[PDB]
Amino acid sequence: GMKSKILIFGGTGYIGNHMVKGSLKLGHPTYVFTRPNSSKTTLLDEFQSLGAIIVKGELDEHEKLVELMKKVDVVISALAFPQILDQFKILEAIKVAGNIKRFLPSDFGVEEDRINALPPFEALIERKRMIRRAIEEANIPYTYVSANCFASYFINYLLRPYDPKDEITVYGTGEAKFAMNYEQDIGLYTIKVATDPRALNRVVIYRPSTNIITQLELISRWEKKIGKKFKKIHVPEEEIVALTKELPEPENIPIAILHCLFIDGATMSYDFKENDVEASTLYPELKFTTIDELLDIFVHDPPPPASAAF
Ligand SMILES: NC(=O)C1=CN([C@@H]2O[C@H](COP(=O)(O)OP(=O)(O)OC[C@H]3O[C@@H](n4cnc5c(N)ncnc54)[C@H](OP(=O)(O)O)[C@@H]3O)[C@@H](O)[C@H]2O)C=CC1
Repeated sequence: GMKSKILIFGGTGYIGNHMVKGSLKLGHPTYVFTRPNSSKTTLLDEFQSLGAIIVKGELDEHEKLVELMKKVDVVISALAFPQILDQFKILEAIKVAGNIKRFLPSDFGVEEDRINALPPFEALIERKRMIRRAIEEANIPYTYVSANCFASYFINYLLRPYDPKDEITVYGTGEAKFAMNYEQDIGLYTIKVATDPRALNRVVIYRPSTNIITQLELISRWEKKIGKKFKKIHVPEEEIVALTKELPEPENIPIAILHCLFIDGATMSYDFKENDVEASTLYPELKFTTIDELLDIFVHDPPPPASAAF
């Protein structure tokens, strides 16, 4: 009906698939752009059975992109770090088509315009800032989503729940706060804000009050959930910093990210600005899965671990 048509790049991705599923659940005609040689064949079949329109192609196909843009209203990019500047290909098509009502670039993490990180990671988020500046320069309607930490991703990373080891690594003092959200919810809320006028040309942050915690508190709550105690092994902050200067790329990137999220506490180091929009306050019919509910999911049916591409 009146539902805006949504085009998603990287829809077969770790976070992208939750955006495709959320879009279809909400009744939006959904277009998924995917490479001709992608191995996400079974996933695409699932998307298709759910009503998605699959479009195979390369980002280098400028004409194809423009013709596709003319058929949709909203564009969401969930491309990975290695492809951040390749989003300029998407932006160029958006500009030529001229009918796009909202563009959401691939942010979905820290709020890069108000925080800084160690060189390995700083260089990467600067690429995301470059996309934002180009969007603003061209007056393209947008929504910048700071999703904070992907919960399943980092619960797996920090707790290694599938590992019967008796020790757990703690980065720094472990007292830094961070916010983490369930991937499925990040996907659903992202589709919602993409058409919500309250999110037009604004920074939307996902920071539900039930999802703020420290490494030490997460470990304590997990121990209670499974009835086991762990020996906490700390890696001093000055030690983490050294690694980012010697460990080569891409090995030093994850380390730099860990420092940003869990030592500097970048997702919780600032107060909201006048024009910021915290998403959990937007829809009374919805709510973010809480940390306790997340731990229950890991007890009953834990999702597999993942490693981002760098
Ligand atoms: N906040 C957090 O905790 C985290 C944030 N992130 C962020 O989420 C966003 C997406 O990350 P993530 O979901 O891990 O991305 P993925 O690594 O899952 O990649 C997304 C999609 O990109 C497409 N793709 C891969 N390589 C290429 C290429 N060479 N050319 C064109 N398309 C390509 C693939 O789709 P196909 O095969 O269909 O072409 C792929 O499924 C990023 O901005 C990332 O920084 C990610 C992890 C954690």
